[PDB]
Amino acid sequence: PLIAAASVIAAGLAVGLASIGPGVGQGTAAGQAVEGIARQPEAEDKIRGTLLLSLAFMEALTIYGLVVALALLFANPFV
Amino acid sequence: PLIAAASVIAAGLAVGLASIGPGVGQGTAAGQAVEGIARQPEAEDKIRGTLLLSLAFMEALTIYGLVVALALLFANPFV
Amino acid sequence: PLIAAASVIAAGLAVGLASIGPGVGQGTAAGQAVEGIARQPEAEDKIRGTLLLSLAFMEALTIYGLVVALALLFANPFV
Amino acid sequence: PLIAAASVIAAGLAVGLASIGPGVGQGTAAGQAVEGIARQPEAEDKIRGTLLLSLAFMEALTIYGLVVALALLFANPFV
Amino acid sequence: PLIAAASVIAAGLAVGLASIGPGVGQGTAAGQAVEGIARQPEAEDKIRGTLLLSLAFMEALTIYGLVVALALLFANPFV
Amino acid sequence: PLIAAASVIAAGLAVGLASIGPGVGQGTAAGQAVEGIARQPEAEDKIRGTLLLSLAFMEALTIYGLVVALALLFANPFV
Amino acid sequence: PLIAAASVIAAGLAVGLASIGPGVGQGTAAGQAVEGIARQPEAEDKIRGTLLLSLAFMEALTIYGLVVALALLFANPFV
Amino acid sequence: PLIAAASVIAAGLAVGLASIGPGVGQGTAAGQAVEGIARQPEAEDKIRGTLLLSLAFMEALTIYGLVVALALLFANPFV
Amino acid sequence: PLIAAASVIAAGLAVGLASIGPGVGQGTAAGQAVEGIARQPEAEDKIRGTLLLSLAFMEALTIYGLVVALALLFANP
Amino acid sequence: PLIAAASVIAAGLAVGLASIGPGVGQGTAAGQAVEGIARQPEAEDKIRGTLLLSLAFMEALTIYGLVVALALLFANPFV
Amino acid sequence: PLIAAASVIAAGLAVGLASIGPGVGQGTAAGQAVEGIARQPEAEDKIRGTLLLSLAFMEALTIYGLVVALALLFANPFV
Amino acid sequence: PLIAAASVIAAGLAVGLASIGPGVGQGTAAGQAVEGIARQPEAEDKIRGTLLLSLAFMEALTIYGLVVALALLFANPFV
Amino acid sequence: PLIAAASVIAAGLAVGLASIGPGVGQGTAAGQAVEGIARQPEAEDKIRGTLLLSLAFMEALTIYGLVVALALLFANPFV
Amino acid sequence: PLIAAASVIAAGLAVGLASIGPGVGQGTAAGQAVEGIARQPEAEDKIRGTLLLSLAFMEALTIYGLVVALALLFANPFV
Ligand code: NA
Ligand code: NA
Ligand code: NA
Ligand code: NA
Ligand code: NA
Ligand code: NA
Ligand code: NA
Ligand code: NA
Ligand code: NA
Ligand code: NA
Ligand code: NA
Ligand code: NA
Ligand code: NA
Ligand code: NA
Ligand SMILES: [Y+3]
Ligand SMILES: [Y+3]
Ligand SMILES: [Y+3]
Ligand SMILES: [Y+3]
Ligand SMILES: [Y+3]
Ligand SMILES: [Y+3]
Ligand SMILES: [Y+3]
Ligand SMILES: [Y+3]
Ligand SMILES: [Y+3]
Ligand SMILES: [Y+3]
Repeated sequence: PLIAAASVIAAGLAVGLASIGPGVGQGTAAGQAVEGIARQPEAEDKIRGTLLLSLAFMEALTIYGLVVALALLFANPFV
Repeated sequence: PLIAAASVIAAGLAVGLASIGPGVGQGTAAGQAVEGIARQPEAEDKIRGTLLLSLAFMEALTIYGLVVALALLFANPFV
Repeated sequence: PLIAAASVIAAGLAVGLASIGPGVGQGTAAGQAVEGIARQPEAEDKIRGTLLLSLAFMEALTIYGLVVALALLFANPFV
Repeated sequence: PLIAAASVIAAGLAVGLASIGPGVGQGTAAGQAVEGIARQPEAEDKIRGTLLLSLAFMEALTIYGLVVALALLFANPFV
Repeated sequence: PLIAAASVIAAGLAVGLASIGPGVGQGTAAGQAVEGIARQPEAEDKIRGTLLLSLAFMEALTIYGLVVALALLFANPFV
Repeated sequence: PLIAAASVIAAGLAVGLASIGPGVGQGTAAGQAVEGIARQPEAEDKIRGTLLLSLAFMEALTIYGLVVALALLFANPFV
Repeated sequence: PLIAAASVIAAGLAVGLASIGPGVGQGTAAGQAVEGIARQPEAEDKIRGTLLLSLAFMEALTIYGLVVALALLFANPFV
Repeated sequence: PLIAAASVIAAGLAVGLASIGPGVGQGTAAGQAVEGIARQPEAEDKIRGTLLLSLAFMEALTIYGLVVALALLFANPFV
Repeated sequence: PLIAAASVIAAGLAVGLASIGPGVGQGTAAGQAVEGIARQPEAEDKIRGTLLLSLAFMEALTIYGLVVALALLFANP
Repeated sequence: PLIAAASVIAAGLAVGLASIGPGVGQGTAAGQAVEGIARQPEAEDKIRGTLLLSLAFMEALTIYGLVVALALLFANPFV
Repeated sequence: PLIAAASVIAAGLAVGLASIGPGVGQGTAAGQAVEGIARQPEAEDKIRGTLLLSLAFMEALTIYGLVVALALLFANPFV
Repeated sequence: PLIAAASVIAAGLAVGLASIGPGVGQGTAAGQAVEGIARQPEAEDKIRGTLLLSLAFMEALTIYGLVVALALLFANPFV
Repeated sequence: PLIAAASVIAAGLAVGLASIGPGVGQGTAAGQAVEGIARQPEAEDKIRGTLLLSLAFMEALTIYGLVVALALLFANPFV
Repeated sequence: PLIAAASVIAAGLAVGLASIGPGVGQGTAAGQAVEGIARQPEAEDKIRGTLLLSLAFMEALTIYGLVVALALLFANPFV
């Protein structure tokens, strides 16, 4: 009844809000990672390795909001 | 009844909010990726490769909000 | 009844919010792509190619909010 | 009844919100496109071509909010 | 009844919100267009031409919110 | 009854919101137009001409919110 | 009854919101107009003339919110 | 009854909001007016004259919100 | 009844919001007024005079929100 | 009854909001006042005198919100 | 009854909001106070004295929100 | 009943809000960590070690919002 | 009854909001404190002493929101 | 009943909001701590020690929101 309607919105906002910060975060990090590559091309293969560890780290932040959204939609215990 | 109306809005806000951050994020990253190419054209083929890995990474952030929006509209378990 | 009124607003906000971030994102990227062209005109044909891949990438972000908005208005399963 | 009142507001906010980001986006891009022309007048005919592809790209973002607003007002399936 | 009161507010917010972004956008673009003219007066007649194409482009963004506002007030199909 | 109270607030917010962006926009543009005049006084009569075309352009943005506000207060079709 | 209470708040927010943007706008413009005078005192009588045309332009933005506020309080047609 | 309670809040927000923008605006302008005086003390008597015309201009913005607030509290026509 | 409860909140938000902008405004102006004094100490007595006219000007902005707040609390109505 | 509950919240928000702006304001002013002292230690006793007049000026802004909060809590005329 | 529930939230927001601005304010001031010490270590004992007077000044801003919060919780006259 | 619907939303917002700040935080830190590596490649193995301790530190911030979200969904004491 | 539910949320927002500003504040201060140490390592033991006095000062700001939150949860007089 | 539903949301927002500021704060501090290490690798072991004291200090800010969230969920006195 109500719970079915409630968990369904919490599934929308969980993934809706989660992408706000990291969406911005990965942006500055990647862009600033590129500018450095442009400045020092010889450091490229060395540079991405950090940007990669970095991008994955922030990508996990929106994953938690994605997982809880699905645990709300599919694996919901309360309905 | 109510759930049908609730999941339908959560489908709107999920994809509505998801695009906010990465929309900004990809912007700074790409633009800053271009400026570097302008500075060092010889590094172009080397530069995009990072911008590409970067753009895809952030593009996945709005995908989660797109997928949940569809799982709300079409594949909805609660209706 | 209610669902018809609910899905109709979720169609408005889906496309309303989707344009916020990428609208800003494409702005900085394009403008910064132009400044570099002004600095290095000889790199133009090389520059746009990245800005193009970039602009399309962000243009897809508002497409998801456009598609869900239409799937809400026209192809709505819940009404 | 309600749907007629609901779709009518969703038509207002769809075009209301859509203009926020790109309104800002085109601003920075164009202004930054001009500054470069001032710096390098000889690159003008070369510069606008990118700014044009850019401005149209962002102009499409508010079009989606305009189209859905009209599809809400005029060709509204739900009323 | 309700629809008459609903479409009347959607007419207020449509033109209310539409001016936010482009109001800021045209500002930076024009101001930055002027600074460049001050720097290079000889480029003036060449500069405005881009600022003009630019200003009109963003002016169209608030037009969509103006048109829908009027289509809500005067040409309203739902009342 | 209600419509009279509804159109009356939409008249308040239409002109209330419209001034936000352009109020900021004209500010940066004018101020940046002055700084350039200070830098190059000889370009003054050449400079204002662009600032004038610019200021009017943004002044029209708040006019649309002013006109709709009046069309709501005085020329209201719905009351 | 209600309309009297509604138009009375719309009179408060009309003048409340109108001052936000231009309040900021005139600030940057004037301050930046002064800095230029400090840099080039000899350009003073030439500088203010633009700042004056500019300040008045933005002062008109809050006038529209002031006029509608009064047309709501005193000259109200709906009460 | 209601109107007495409504006009009383509109009196609070009218003067509450009015001070937001100009409060910020006068700040940047004055501070930037001072820095210029520090840079060029000999221009002081010449500088304040612009800052004075400027400060008064923005001070009028909060006056409109003050006047309407009082016209709501004391000279209220609707009560 | 209601009006007594309504005017009482409008008294809270009037002084609550009024301090937002000028609180920021005086901050930049004063701080920027100080930096200039540090740069040119000899201009001090000349500098404050403008900062003073400036600070008072912005201080009046929160006064209007203070006065209306009191006219709501005491002199109500 | 209601008034007792209403004046009690207005006492919370009066002091809650009052500290926002000046809290930021004193911050920039003080910090910028110290950087100058670091740059010119010999000007210290001369510098603080302005920072002191400045800090007190902004401290009075939160005092008005503190006084009204207390006049709401203790000296309340309406209960 | 209601007042007990009302004063209890006003106690939460009073101390909740009070820390926003000064929390930011002390941050810039202190950080900028240390950068100057790094630049001129010999001025340290002279520098902190201003930062101390400054930090206390802003610390008093959150005290007013703390005191009113307690006067709401413990010394509450209205319950 | 209600608690089941309440804890379900608190599970959505807990993980929704938690990612906002650190999402931005890790972004600036990582990106700034990369730029330094580009500047000094020889410091890379030395640099990441700090960025790693840093990234984990901020990653724990969204973990608390993830854990409470799950403790709300799965091991919920109140239902 | 209600008070128990009211004081329980005020306990959540008190500690929820309190961390916003100082969380940002300590960030800039510490980071700026580190950059100075990097610039002048010899000043380290001298530098932290100010950063320590500074960090504690801001840490007290979130303590007030923590204490009131607990005084709401545990030592609550109103239930 | 209601308290069980109320304390459950206050548990969500307490950790939801707590991470906003420090999430940003640790970001700037850490990133700025690494840039300095890149500039002066020899200062590394000296640098982290401050960044560590700093990171922990801000990490405690989200701990208070985590603890109260748990004291709301598990150790709740009011249920
Ligand atoms: Na850089
Ligand atoms: Na760059
Ligand atoms: Na640049
Ligand atoms: Na530039
Ligand atoms: Na420039
Ligand atoms: Na400039
Ligand atoms: Na300047
Ligand atoms: Na300056
Ligand atoms: Na400066
Ligand atoms: Na400075
Ligand atoms: Na500096
Ligand atoms: Na840098
Ligand atoms: Na610096
Ligand atoms: Na730096
Ligand atoms: Y190289
Ligand atoms: Y070249
Ligand atoms: Y040239
Ligand atoms: Y000169
Ligand atoms: Y001179
Ligand atoms: Y000197
Ligand atoms: Y000296
Ligand atoms: Y009692
Ligand atoms: Y090196
Ligand atoms: Y009891």
